[PDB]
Amino acid sequence: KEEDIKSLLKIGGFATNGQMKLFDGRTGKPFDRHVTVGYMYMLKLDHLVDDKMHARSTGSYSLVTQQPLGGKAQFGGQRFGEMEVWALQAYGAAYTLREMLTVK
Amino acid sequence: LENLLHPTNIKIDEYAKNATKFSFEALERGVGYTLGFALKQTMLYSIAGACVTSIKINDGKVTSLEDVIPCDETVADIILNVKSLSVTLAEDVETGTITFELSGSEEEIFSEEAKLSEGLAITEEVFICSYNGGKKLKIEAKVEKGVGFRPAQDNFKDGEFLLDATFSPVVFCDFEIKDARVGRRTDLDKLELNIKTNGNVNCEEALRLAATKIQNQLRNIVDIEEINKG
Amino acid sequence: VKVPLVERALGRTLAADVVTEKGVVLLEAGTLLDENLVELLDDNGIDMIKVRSPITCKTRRGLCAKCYGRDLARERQVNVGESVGVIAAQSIGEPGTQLTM
Amino acid sequence: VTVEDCLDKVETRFDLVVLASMRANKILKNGYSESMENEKKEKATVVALREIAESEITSEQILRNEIEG
Amino acid sequence: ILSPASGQPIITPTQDIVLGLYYITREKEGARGEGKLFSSYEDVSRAY
Amino acid sequence: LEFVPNIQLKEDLGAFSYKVQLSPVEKGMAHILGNSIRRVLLSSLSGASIIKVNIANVLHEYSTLEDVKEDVVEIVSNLKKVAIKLDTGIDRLDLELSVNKSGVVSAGDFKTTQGVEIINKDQPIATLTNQRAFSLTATVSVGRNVGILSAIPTELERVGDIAVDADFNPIKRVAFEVFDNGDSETLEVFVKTNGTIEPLAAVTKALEYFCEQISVFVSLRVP
Ligand SMILES: Nc1nc2c(ncn2[C@@H]2O[C@H](COP(=O)(O)OP(=O)(O)O)[C@@H](OP(=O)(O)OP(=O)(O)O)[C@H]2O)c(=O)[nH]1
Ligand SMILES: [Zn+2]
Repeated sequence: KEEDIKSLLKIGGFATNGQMKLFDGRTGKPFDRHVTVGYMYMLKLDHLVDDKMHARSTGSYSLVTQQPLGGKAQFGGQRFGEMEVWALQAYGAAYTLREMLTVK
Repeated sequence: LENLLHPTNIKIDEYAKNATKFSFEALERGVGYTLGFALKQTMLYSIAGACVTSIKINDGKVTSLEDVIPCDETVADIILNVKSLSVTLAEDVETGTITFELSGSEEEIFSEEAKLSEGLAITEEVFICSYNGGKKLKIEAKVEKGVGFRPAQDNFKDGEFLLDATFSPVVFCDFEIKDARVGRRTDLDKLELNIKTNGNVNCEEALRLAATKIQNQLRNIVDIEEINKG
Repeated sequence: VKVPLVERALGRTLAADVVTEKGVVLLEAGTLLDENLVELLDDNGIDMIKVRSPITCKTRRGLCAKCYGRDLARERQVNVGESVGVIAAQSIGEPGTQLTM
Repeated sequence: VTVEDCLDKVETRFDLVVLASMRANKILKNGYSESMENEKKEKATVVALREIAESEITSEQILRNEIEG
Repeated sequence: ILSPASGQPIITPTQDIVLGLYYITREKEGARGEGKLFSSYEDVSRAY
Repeated sequence: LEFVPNIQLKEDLGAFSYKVQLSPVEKGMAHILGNSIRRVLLSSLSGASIIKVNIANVLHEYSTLEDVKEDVVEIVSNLKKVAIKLDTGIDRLDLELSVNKSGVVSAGDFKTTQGVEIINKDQPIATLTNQRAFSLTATVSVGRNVGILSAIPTELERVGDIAVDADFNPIKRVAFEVFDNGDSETLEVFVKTNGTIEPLAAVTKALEYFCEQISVFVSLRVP
């Protein structure tokens, strides 16, 4: 219960609250209002950004459709969504839409 | 000992009569914040200055700002105008007294008008109020010279409106930190300083004077003379 | 009221002129409503007005700029060559997910 | 850019874009890219927008340029 | 700046930026320096 | 009305705890001095630590020696915590350790070459289950922390050479406080260090670095 934790904090000699006075490092001036400090044990999930960069400029094309491969398995590249085409139509940027579909 | 880099770049631009901007580049990472905060504090409160502290309009006759006076400006506006006045105090005189008693009719009031104690120089022609040529009115200004900033516990204590004394020529620092690239390492910080002054002293000279005081203090524990050589 | 008439009619042109109960016409026909103009309708307390609409639009397989009136995204009359239908279809669809029942 | 300054001279936000594109193409075909000025200055497409903002070029004059080429 | 569906701006602050402004704007019945008069914003900033 | 500050190493306490205090301050310049001292010591201090270790019989960090409870990666981790004190002119030096003990290897086991000083005698590099011959070479050079992104990996010439990261800065914690005696103030700073560098000398070095940085402002010139 909370009371047992408060007794443990008293044994530690800390005040009966999580928040404590802190001082900003750059100016060394204490912030108005005490700030709670906890261990907050944390873990790192298996989602590294090293493999997610997926930078591609020129890649091999699908034999049947002559189109770029996807998923980053070889050179990857980002597929253009149909909904994105609707947003381009709303913008009225026909030159961007026409160039992306044919030359790209 | 890779040798700490020096900024090696100084840019100075003046966009205002008393306002100037100083730009520094090539600083070490985190150097700009430490240098900027200390410089701002020293310039704002580390400089000795003389400023008006107590204003009395009618021998304590005027108790509140609400009280009407025979002029286009209310008592609070007149006090704001008087506080803006900048006074230089002679070393011999530790105090300055300014008298604004006027018997003139519908006459514009200016810093030239009003008799002052010896060792007081107005240094400006700022306008104060427009006279209505009505009943006799009086103005009393008290000038003191102090270092640092002094707060006033009571705005009005007896017959004089108490005001805090800035006691510094510099009015604004507003230092900022921006990223810079000196090569492969781009973590180096860039510092820009904007300074506004009453015009008693030039902003650049005032900044140099503020920097000198910090250097002077460490002279006992450090050799200032060797640092200058380079 | 739930919706004010001025808020509903805001940004919308008026198909016909509005005649006050006093008999003095307040707004001419084919005039785009504006926030400054919107104040008069409440001040004159006119609860009913007639405004142009896409259904009423007479152009064949097209929408005139006046029938749409204010674009409502740039606070200006809709410019020609803008696809109103695509924006209208997307705006109704996006809000639907947040609403459940 | 905000395109807001360009909009005062041009109307609809589409005619301005088309005029800017034509002006940029003409400047690129003018041999402007000697390579001694590109590094010190911004790209031509922004330059056409800057000229429209000054209004010195004139939208009507740009149409006359197409006939010359 | 404004939403295509509605005139209301979509660039408004959403979380903490609003909270800090709300905290600063709040007033206290009793505080140090209460009733003080400042001629300009720079003077108030120097006082802070 | 002139006040000049002085440095006193007083109230020394703890295994490595010191509270340098200055009796004289400018009555308001004390806080700025404390902030500058705290910031400069943490990121400006330079310390010398091992950057390269070569085992007698290893081809890579992920290998297990015969009759050794500790792993090669674990041995590298023990090596990193080791604290070293170096001469001003040494700059860089190489340390040779060879032991035939059947007990637990230790940092003190390192050969007592001139200049090299090992503060952590207690810390043990490795433990040997059975009697065996263990030898390794560690390269020591003066260095400072320039941040993780701006770090050179360091070239390795020998096949057995293993790269080891080193924390050059020796100041674990910095604390400052201000007391006003009336018309003057006294600055109290608490400094915690590995004990490689004397606290008063470190404080003087930090103040010197701050003065060198502020030197350009008074000049208001590029040089
Ligand atoms: N921080 C900030 N800056 C803004 C904002 N809006 C405009 N600016 C700055 O104003 C400048 C205006 O750029 P232009 O595009 O030429 O003028 P425009 O906005 O009127 O079209 C920009 O300079 P620039 O060429 O982009 O670089 P710089 O000149 O600012 O260094 C930009 O940095 C804003 O919301 N926040
Ligand atoms: Zn129509």
